[PDB]
Amino acid sequence: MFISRHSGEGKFLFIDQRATLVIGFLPQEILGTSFYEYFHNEDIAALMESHKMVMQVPEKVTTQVYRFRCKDNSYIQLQSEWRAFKNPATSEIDYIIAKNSVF
Repeated sequence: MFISRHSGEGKFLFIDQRATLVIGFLPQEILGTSFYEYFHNEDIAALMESHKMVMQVPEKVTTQVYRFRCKDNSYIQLQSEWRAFKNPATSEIDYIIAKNSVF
């Protein structure tokens, strides 16, 4: 229910106009931080494995349902579809698109 985009390493580059209502953070508060700053302790290891897959394969990866820490330090449940796009001249990731469904 909201889109974000990230660097290859997970740094937030963009959140859409719907994100702040869901997660609390304004763009200026979250852009430039890693997605690893927000995952719940019990989900982060599995999410790192999803991120490793996204970096290696040029297909969509769907995460488990995980908990994401909002600005008020409570958690919401999300499920994300991630996909990375590589520059064909350098093999570096331009960005990862994230479709973040909210429960």
